[PDB]
Amino acid sequence: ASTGNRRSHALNSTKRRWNANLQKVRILVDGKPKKVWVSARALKSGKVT
Amino acid sequence: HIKKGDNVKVIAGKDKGKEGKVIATLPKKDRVVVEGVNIMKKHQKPTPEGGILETEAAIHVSNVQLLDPKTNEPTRVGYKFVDGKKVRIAKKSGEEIKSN
RNA sequence: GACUCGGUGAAAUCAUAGUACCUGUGAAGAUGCAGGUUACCCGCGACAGGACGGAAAGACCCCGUGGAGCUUUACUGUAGCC
RNA sequence: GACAAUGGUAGGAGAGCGUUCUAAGGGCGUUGAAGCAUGAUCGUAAGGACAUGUGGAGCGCUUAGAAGUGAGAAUGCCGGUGUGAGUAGCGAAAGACGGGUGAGAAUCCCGUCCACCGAUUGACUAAGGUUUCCAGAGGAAGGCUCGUCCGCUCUGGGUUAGUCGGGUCCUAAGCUGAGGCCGACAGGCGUAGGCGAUGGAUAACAGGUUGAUAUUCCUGUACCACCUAUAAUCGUUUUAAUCG
RNA sequence: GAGGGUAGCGGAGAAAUUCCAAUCGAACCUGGAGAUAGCUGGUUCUCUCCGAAAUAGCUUUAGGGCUAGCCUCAAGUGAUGA
RNA sequence: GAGCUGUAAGUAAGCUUUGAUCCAGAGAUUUCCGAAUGGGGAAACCCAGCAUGAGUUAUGUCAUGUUAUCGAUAUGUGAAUACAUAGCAUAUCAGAAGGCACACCCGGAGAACUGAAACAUCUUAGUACCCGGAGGAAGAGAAAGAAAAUUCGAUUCCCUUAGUAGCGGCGAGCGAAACGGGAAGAGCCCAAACCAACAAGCUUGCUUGUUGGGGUUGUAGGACACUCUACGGAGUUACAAAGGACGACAUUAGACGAAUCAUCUGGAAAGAUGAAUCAAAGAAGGUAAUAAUCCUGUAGUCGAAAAUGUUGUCUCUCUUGAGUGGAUCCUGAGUACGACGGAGCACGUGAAAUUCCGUCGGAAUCUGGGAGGACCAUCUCCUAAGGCUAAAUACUCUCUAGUGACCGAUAGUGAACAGUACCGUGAGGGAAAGGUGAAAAGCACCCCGGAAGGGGAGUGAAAUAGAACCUGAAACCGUGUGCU
Ligand SMILES: [Mg+2]
Repeated sequence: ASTGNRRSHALNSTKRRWNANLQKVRILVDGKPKKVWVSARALKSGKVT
Repeated sequence: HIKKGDNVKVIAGKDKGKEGKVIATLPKKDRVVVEGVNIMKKHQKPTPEGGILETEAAIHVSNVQLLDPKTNEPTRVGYKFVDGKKVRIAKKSGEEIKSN
């Protein structure tokens, strides 16, 4: 969740953040399944519920 | 370099030419005391009633020179290893008798 | 309390001072300049007209492309909310 | 040599004086260097000598080089010393006299008389301070005067608990908090549980005694916990007395 | 009375711009930091030669700045000066 | 190798040639607090459990061990729930935690005053401050590169290119790179195809798993096909890793080390005068004034029981290497790219190529894919989506040896004697203060005085050098007088 600028039409600048699309799903962690926060992109990509 | 019992000669100061012998050393300030040399007069209070007292004060060690045991002249001093042990030489003669 | 005597003993201030008045003159209201008029040298107790008396780089007024607080249908944004 | 020129603020140009250090050369100094003090000396100026006194170990001159290189002003900074001036003040109030001690007494000690407070200027306990407490010695500074005195200086001493107030007991507000929840990092919150009196629980009183401690020391008479012996009551240890 | 809580882009206020360590239209301390100051004050030895200006024009400019005018130093040309 | 019991002077009592004090190496001891860790707490204190042990008729007391939380490794046990699991318990290990010069380095987050003669894009500036992680350096690094010659051949740093090209309310300002010249120089390991085993399903075919081998690239390499070949090389700084021997240097204490006398002045000579000497030594500091020859030293030469640090030679430990076929198989996927919103690149989204982050979409497979500043075609160069890597470079709280046309007590560190007096609830702020003499020889004794002070006497070259002690200016305060 890095930072950056919000820009107006006159190009004034203000600090701002981009957050990740975190979702609370139940994934298999070593042994017992647990319920954690995972982004939607990582879910689409490399982990099974 | 002179020991505690030697017979030396004064080469500088008021008493230049006198012989005396060493009686104290004081190595940290390198000042020896020679009998009959550099006499002072103190005012001592009653501790018996005191008065003016005369003793010798210490003289700087580089104002004093040893005497050549043979020819009887002032000389510097070297060292030599005999029996794996260090002795003193007169820079004009041989060994220098310094026992006491 | 003040005043006189014994003890102890500060402060703001201060260019150097042997530091009069009148009518003028002058940065236009003079102890220090001009022309006169008064006045032997040195203290103590009192009074408050002047020294534009002391104290505080005027708070009024104006100026600086100097600050700050407040307002809004000044300009530009933005926390939030839909 | 003739002729001419020479007032000056912002400001331009030129030529110099002096200070500290370096290089090379050449010098001076315990028969007295630098510094300081005085003089009636020299140069157009900044400035340079000489003589005498003080001082007691370093210092000029020539040519060149390099700079923390020159002060009278900034309500400049630091130190010292004046003026105002023997002036203002000496912080609520009742003292007098006799005796003593001392180099020295209105001011210290003792006595008598007088006066002031008395729902308090009296007597206890807390906070807070931290040796100011006691004895002997002292009088430079402190004490708004004085001082032989002192909360000041020197030397040596003084605080005693099963029961008094805290801990080995309890909890309030609050603060922390294993796991836990949240958060760019740092970190924020919170469950069980802890900590935390200003409240609840809880066994000792009278007299004697020191220069300085006392419900603590001493005498007398008590009470409260815990441990071991001496024992009636104790009777499967369900039960029974017991404990829980 | 004792023990505690709220902290400056904030707290608390029976409301006065009131209080938050003798300070409050935004506490105190250290740092950016020698902030910036077209404003005021100050800026230390000597002699010699020359010697102004207080005016145009533009300027968010008017007690500021820029070019020209007037001063000085050096070189050059040669009647162009009065 | 003869004195010694800190600065630190005294007295006392002692130690030491049977070697003390002192210097270097290695050991032993090392209270309490503090991350502080048995529990608590207002640091430097209070209160405990368990196991041994001393003591007591027995309690009370004492001594020694052990007892934090997360983590790792075993074992046992196990809830709602039948198997299970979350948990729970026990035992071994000692992995983390805190600090700094945290200066330099790498990341996360990130101002304002200021400049533009106001100010908002821009600038100050990715600067200050804050947070995290480390090292003696860190970072970068082995071409999906730079270019356009006849090319070069990892990275970093210095000089130039150049205040150029460019960016920019095209304002204020910001500002490269390639070529060329140098310092230094170094390259490697995986994933995959494939092969050999082992194991579970399975039906023994396949799938999957584990180990090992192989194998690593562009004018394409490797698998496979085939043909020629063996222990010399390599190594602990990457490229795999441990440990022995014998050496050699360098540190960490030290030793030897040449050569001068006399007179004058003086308190004292190193000065002056005269006559000598050494020099691989005429650096420097002391000594009663200014010393190559008086002392400590200097040039030169020698030296280690012990512990470290380097560095050699053996040992040791590992290991075959070529060629042709070239397109049969393998060659890094939610990746590369794209759209939207941002940031970093000298570059303000623009002709913006090139490089990152958030949200959504989302390829190809050698007749492949990427770059050469929108885009297309042809040419040229390269082969992304895995990892490691010395040297040249930056810094100084320190240690060792030195240097200065650097200061000389209002200077130089705030501090020559201190982060102390003191100030503040606290964070914090923060001073002033050097010099007797060569040597204490630091004034015996007499007089006035309660003392303090003083006058003599004495010490000393000097006491108007007497501790408020080198020199001793000015302001300021007095006493006596020549003229008024
Ligand atoms: Mg006077």
